Amino acid sequence: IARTIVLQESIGKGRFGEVWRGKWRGEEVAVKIFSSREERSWFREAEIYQTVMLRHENILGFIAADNKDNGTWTQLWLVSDYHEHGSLFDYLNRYTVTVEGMIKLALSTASGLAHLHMEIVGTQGKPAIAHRDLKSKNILVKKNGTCCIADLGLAVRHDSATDTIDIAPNHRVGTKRYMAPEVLDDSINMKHFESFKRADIYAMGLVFWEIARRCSIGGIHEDYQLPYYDLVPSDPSVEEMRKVVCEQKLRPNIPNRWQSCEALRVMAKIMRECWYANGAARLTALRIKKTLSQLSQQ
Ligand SMILES: Cc1cccc(-c2[nH]c(CNc3ccccc3F)nc2-c2ccc3ncnn3c2)n1
Repeated sequence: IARTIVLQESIGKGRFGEVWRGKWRGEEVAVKIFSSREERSWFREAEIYQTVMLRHENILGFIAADNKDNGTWTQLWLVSDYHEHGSLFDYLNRYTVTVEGMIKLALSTASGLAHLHMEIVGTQGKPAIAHRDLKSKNILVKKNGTCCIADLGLAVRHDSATDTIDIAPNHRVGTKRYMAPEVLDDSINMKHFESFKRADIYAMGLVFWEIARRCSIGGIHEDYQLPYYDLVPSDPSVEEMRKVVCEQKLRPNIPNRWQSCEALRVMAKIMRECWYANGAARLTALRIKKTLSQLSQQ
């Protein structure tokens, strides 16, 4: 693995470590590199990606975890598939999409989240998994115009037999802008795994809003914005978010334009039904997938 990979170009720094474009036997791969003092972050992400039966077309393709000693210090590596478009955030900043394109991005995202969330029962069993930091910067766009989900480092895994979670969750681990109301106000019951699934759904609703803005019909579309761009600072605090989302009870604005088009009407209805304050009221990822699959056929 690491011995035979050559780093070519720095992509960016995430929560911990740095992502690079590298070449393995001539083929582009992505490499996330951590220092020795970040071993816990590296290990936990490696552990999630090595979950039995995890691989899926809408989850980032994991190749290997490894160590590389350069002669002075040790680097801890994760290696994955490389996607030239990069993140959905980058993609939506650079491009507009068609109705077809929008549905493909939304459906693929929902399909990946439904797979994450779904327990697969059997001898080779997959636990249900919640992401805890879903956002457009953590979703990649493939050449074929579908998405796959990345940064599984903060994920939690469910044991169905006991209704327990594999780690002891801390409060408010993810990106503040995308935190669900119950995460912002700390009312979430973090002994209840379903609560983490429901919080992911709220975040996916925000991502859908980002996509729909860029859906261009007759040359008409909105400019790229992050959710709540109109209400909070860049790099918002929990308190700034809580005042908007919990107290004033605002959600991203749904433009009037989105009523002129069946696909955009279906997307807008999904968003509203991801954004309820009470997590139990929100749609499931499986139900969103079904709705978009049917829309995708019509
Ligand atoms: C497990 C693993 C290995 C290698 C990269 C990633 C990964 N982890 C994130 C998380 N997000 C992220 C990170 C840094 C900076 C900023 C961000 F938003 N992205 C990528 C990724 C993978 C493949 C790819 N191809 C083109 N870019 N690219 C990015 N994971």
